[PDB]
Amino acid sequence: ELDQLRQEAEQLKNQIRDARKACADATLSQITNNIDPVGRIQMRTRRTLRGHLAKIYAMHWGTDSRLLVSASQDGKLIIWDSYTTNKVHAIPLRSSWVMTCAYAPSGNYVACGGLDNICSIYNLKTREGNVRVSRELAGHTGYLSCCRFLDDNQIVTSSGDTTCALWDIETGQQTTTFTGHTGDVMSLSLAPDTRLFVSGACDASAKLWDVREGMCRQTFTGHESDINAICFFPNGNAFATGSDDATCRLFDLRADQELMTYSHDNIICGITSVSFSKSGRLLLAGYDDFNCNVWDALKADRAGVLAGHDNRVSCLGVTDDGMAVATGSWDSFLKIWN
Amino acid sequence: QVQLQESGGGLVQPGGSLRLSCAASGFTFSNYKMNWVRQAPGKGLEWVSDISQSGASISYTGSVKGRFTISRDNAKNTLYLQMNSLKPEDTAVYYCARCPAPFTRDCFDVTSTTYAYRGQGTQVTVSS
Amino acid sequence: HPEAVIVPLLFALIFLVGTVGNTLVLAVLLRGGQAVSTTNLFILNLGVADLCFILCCVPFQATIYTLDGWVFGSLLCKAVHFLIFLTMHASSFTLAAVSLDRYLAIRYPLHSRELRTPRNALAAIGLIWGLSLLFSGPYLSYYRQSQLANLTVCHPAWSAPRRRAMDICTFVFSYLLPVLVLGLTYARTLRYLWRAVAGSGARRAKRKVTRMILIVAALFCLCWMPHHALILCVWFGQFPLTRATYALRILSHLVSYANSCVNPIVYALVSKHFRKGFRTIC
Amino acid sequence: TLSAEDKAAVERSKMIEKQLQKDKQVYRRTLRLLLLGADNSGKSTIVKQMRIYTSGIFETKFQVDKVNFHMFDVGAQRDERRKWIQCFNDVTAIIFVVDSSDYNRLQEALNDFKSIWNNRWLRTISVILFLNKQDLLAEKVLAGKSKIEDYFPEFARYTTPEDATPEPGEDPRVTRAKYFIRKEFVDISTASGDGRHICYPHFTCAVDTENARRIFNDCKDIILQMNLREYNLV
Amino acid sequence: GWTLNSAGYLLGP
Amino acid sequence: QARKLVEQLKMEANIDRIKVSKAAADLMAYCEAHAKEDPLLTPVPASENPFRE
Ligand SMILES: CC(C)CCC[C@@H](C)[C@H]1CC[C@H]2[C@@H]3CC=C4C[C@@H](O)CC[C@]4(C)[C@H]3CC[C@]12C
Ligand SMILES: CC(C)CCC[C@@H](C)[C@H]1CC[C@H]2[C@@H]3CC=C4C[C@@H](O)CC[C@]4(C)[C@H]3CC[C@]12C
Repeated sequence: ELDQLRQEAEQLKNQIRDARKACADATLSQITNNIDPVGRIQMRTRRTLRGHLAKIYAMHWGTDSRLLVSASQDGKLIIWDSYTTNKVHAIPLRSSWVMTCAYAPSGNYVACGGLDNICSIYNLKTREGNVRVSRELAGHTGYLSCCRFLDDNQIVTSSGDTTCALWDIETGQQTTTFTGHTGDVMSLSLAPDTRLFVSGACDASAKLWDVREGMCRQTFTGHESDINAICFFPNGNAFATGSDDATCRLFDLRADQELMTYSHDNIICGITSVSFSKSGRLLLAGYDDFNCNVWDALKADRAGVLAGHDNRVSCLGVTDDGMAVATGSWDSFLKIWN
Repeated sequence: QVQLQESGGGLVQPGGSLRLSCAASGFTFSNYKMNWVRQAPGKGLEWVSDISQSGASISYTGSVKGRFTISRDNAKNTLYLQMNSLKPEDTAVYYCARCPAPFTRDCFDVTSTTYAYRGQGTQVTVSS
Repeated sequence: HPEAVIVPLLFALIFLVGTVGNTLVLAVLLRGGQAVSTTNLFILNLGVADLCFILCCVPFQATIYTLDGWVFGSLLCKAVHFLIFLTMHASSFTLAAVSLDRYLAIRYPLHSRELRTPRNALAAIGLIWGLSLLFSGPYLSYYRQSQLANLTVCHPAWSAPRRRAMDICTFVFSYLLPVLVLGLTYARTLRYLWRAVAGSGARRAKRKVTRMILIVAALFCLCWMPHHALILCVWFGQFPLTRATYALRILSHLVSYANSCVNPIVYALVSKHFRKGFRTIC
Repeated sequence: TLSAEDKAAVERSKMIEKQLQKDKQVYRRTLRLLLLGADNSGKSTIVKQMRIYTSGIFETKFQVDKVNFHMFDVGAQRDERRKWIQCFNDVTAIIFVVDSSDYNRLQEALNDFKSIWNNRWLRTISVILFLNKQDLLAEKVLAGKSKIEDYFPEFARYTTPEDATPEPGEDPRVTRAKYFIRKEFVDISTASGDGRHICYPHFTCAVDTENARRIFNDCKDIILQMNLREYNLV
Repeated sequence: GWTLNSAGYLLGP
Repeated sequence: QARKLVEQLKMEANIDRIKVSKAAADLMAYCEAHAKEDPLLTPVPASENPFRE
């Protein structure tokens, strides 16, 4: 019975490809060719955060655009103050192999996880002033790659078992699951409406899911290698993905087709992180060539190059107000660009 | 999408020869290392041969040395595998696998049970 | 005309070589990243000492052997002459400490991981500088600015027994003890490495390490040997004042400056691992 | 010059820095190893012998000659080491266990070894090879019902090296078999590396304890190699 | 070619 | 089972897609409308920059 299922699936995907191609009347390069370029953009290292013992693997900005969180492979989460360069908090972890971290929008909780298959959530504001483990969500069979907060009692996690999950922090039980991927989910990205989220797997594919339904809303393909990081557009109708083929791909949610591509002959290294600015004109991407590149989202041109790291760039983040950009590499150092 | 279509299988007599063809689509064939893997009925996945991007540094497993030969044509993006002096223990499903990362010399998880960058495989039966 | 216009040429050549070597070493040690390390601090102290020794000994002695009089002030006759011996003693003690640290790191690769700290390296560097200052102290009054045959000179205007005793003391403390320490340490290290107790790569690495150790040992043993030999010949022999003696003195000064000129070469830019620092400074 | 909150935050940051400096002394004195190996290799026996001194990763801490070694072993991972293998790029050594008694997996083990030796992020990590289950291989090759040349044709042309120094009272056939199995991994390893890392093959039988010493010595040599790169001696 | 500035510097007064 | 896969394909085939030029124009308008309050594309003076020296 599989013989007819295969041909049915292939004719369905051919029909989908034809319906997607029928809507492609003009490329984005043909629409924004008359737009003046952004010129040359140069940024300098404003501050350098040191203190980590092992390589830095994760980093996320808060809602106040002042505090920052970083995760090191020695089993340490460090919350820094970006304005005063002082260390606000230091939390030791149970497992040293942490691969992701998250900061709650209210600033009360901090989530982390990794090769221990357990998502540890710590509380920052305690009655005694000391940071303690608030909860340990277990149940996954693979390593955790990314986690993001929806609210004070809901957390979206991505594991290496080709599935994503949404957990209730107040209860501790898995609220819902998202299945369908054929590879390890590598990154997550929440929409501004906190109702849709994209997740890319190690199969050159990504899927947009709805939080309130738990079913696959949309699927996107086009890459040639595994996708490592995905970032949503500020408007909520587009998203950029980066893979190991040294090429970024910006898709839109309404047209369901590859909209923009970013590549160069002198770039043959993998991509580790992607992020947008407030306006959405600049796209920052960290590569394995020890440097980061800021491309023009509307013209696919190299607008700027940020160098200064001695090892592979691991994480890159942009503040909510777009004032500074945090970069973290395997050199155990954090850099602030502006 | 990464598509790898295999063809050239079927049922043949022992001591014959076959020519398996692997057609790639959706990526630059001249930049990824290719390999041919084998899965026996009732057994696990067993790697057979592999070839790099340019066409050199070809390698085979100890059980197929001298009998199988793999080559690649980048002009048409095709992977050919000539199989001479077939034995009755070679009846199995052949898969055309691709290297996960380009411009590399190491390809991990090419023999995984649920690897994504592989085709459906072709059946090769060796009997009367 | 030989020995007339080639002496300042060779002086300028060795000065430029030493300066560019010291600068290329210090640029990689200070800039690039990860500058805090026991070995890195030792190599940095050695390079700084050699650079200061060159800058304080090559131009002044070149002007002395080129011009017929001292064209500097009264404070430039007693200060830089002290800096010279200070830097040479600092470099000798730094090489001794480097050899001792190599022995500690090779004999006990694991049991010496708690004693090899940047704090201990800074303490050893401070002790080296203090000992060098204590040994170079008398060089403030050793050389004095005087007058000879209607020309202002800067000469060691001390008594003969006191000058001889000071020369013997500085020869014992700056040449004998460091050479003995380096010899014993390298002998023990090479006996431990070639012990009876696979692959050709390990044998090639051992041969390269042995060759480097023998080269640096012979260099340190032969760079300062002719200077002290000439000093002892002056203080105990005839030492006639002829052209051959002047040529021998010039050659001794050249081979003594060659020590500080080639120390950054065989210590820092001899391995392919260090030169990779050129990929981060550009 | 500053408010009370500013100096309080400065004092808190200084205390956090002192705590980090105190933890660094304990962190830098522990050697971390990564244990790798497929099924039917004997990793459980090795870890249960070394412990005499849904979890994701199993951690085993043991002290040898006042030196602390923490070995991390893979747990509930779904046999996909393409992504999470990069997190172990700063380990001291990778102890790879290979079952030399099962021929049908030996070549597969090769496919697991070479990819690790040619990994882009594992070029500066040493690999200690443990060929486990030597008695099973010995009895199999003495039984005479399993021919190695059926899977490796070059074994038909392989001979015992002249510098062979086996244990007194050992069969020459089992010695030649063990040496061929070791030479396979040696040729796979020496194909690249450029002297950045060396492979240390060892013959273990999962019933001996001195292996726990061997690794130690090997680790020492690894540190020695690091020293050879610090003083620019090689 | 010894000079009064070199011989005097080397041998003293 | 391929039944779930073909069901997902049939469900994703019926999506109200629009023309790519309209989405491109909308994204261009969104990018050009918020260009004034972007501290990364339009640098602000150091008097109002919290990350100054
Ligand atoms: C200026 C004059 C006095 C320098 C004389 C050189 C002497 C002090 C140095 C040069 C090479 C050295 C030798 C090198 C080999 C070692 C082997 C060891 O088992 C005993 C000491 C011994 C034998 C050293 C003794 C001292 C030594 C002979
Ligand atoms: C500064 C110098 C003169 C000190 C001499 C140190 C001696 C003890 C060391 C330095 C180099 C060593 C030699 C290096 C080569 C090996 C080859 C081996 O097949 C036998 C021992 C042998 C021949 C070593 C013998 C001891 C050795 C000679």
